[PDB]
Amino acid sequence: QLTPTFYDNSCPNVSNIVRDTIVNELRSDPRIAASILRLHFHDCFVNGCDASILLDNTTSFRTEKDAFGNANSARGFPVIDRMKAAVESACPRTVSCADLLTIAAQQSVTLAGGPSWRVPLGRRDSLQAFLDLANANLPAPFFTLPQLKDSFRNVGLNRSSDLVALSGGHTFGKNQCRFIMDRLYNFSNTGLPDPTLNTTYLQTLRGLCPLNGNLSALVDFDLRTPTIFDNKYYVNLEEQKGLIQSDQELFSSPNATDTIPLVRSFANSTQTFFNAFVEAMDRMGNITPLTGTQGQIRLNCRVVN
Ligand code: HEM
Ligand SMILES: COc1cc(/C=C/C(=O)O)ccc1O
Ligand SMILES: COc1cc(/C=C/C(=O)O)ccc1O
Ligand SMILES: [C-]#N
Ligand SMILES: [Ca+2]
Ligand SMILES: [Ca+2]
Repeated sequence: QLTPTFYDNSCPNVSNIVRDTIVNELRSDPRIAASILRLHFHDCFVNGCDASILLDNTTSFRTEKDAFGNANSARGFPVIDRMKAAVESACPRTVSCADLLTIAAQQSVTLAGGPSWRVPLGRRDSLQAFLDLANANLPAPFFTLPQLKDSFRNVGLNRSSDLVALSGGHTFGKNQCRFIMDRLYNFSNTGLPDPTLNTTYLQTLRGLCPLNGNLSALVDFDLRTPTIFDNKYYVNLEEQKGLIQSDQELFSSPNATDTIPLVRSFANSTQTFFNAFVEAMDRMGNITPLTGTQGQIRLNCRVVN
């Protein structure tokens, strides 16, 4: 029963405080809008959007931050702390960490040039973190299209539009050499690069990510507009210039009969992509929320009250 008006009486400036925090951080860290969107996705795919990802380690449960999809990868946690502190100062004990992160993701998208919309609100915060579930549920860059579809369905997103539109988050941000080395030098034990990678881009990427090189070096997900939220991600796919395997599979998989037309539709029209992104974002944001009196409004996003 979420609603976009949930804080219109109790904390009417929450989205403004969130926005100003991100505007400021972007001057020194141009990557932070992308990092924050990713945090929200990794929240919603593990027991729902319940801020379980923000919890640090305790002696009775491990943090999701040591999951394969989060360790030495997920980032931005201090920025979420700063905006939470600012909102707590303005509207004490009102806005859940789960909702804060949902607003932060939306405002990140708008600030980077994407659509503007009011997210549904009224989620509450978990009482535990789920490390094993994060290892089970977050999809990996080496997944096939059937594995990606199974990963989305497992959490409740059955639609191929959900998968294709939400993969558009890779219109900005960075990726480590580590996750493309197989594609550049030895794909699926063939001793060859992935044939679905454009051979001119292949040269470029080998230059950035040499064999025996720094596996933690960073590369841009979108070679056209690395920091702008736009539909250029889909244009790249159509040219075999998706960066990671899971990107290019949306256009090139044997199982892509349903996803190819969505990829083209989104490359062809900014409005069609933005409308679908908003619709899929709100469906992801509605995965198994705690509401009403279930869970908490956490005061410090890293610890249960
Ligand atoms: C469909 C399956 C997906 C997989 C396999 C995947 C995989 C990845 C991987 C491997 C990275 C780079 C991590 C690093 O190098 O440490 C990345 C980054 C990122 N992903 Fe995804 N992702 C997927 C879906 C999504 C979705 C649904 C969104 C959001 C709507 C998202 C938003 C992003 C962003 C914005 C970044 C850049 C983060 C920054 O630069 O800090 N991804 N993803
Ligand atoms: C209390 O802090 C803030 C309040 C606002 C209000 C904005 C508006 O009413 O448009 C904006 C930024 C802030 O940091
Ligand atoms: C770093 O990004 C990710 C890595 C994995 C999995 C890695 C593995 O199984 O080794 C899954 C999701 C991610 O977002
Ligand atoms: C994306 N993780
Ligand atoms: Ca969660
Ligand atoms: Ca872009």
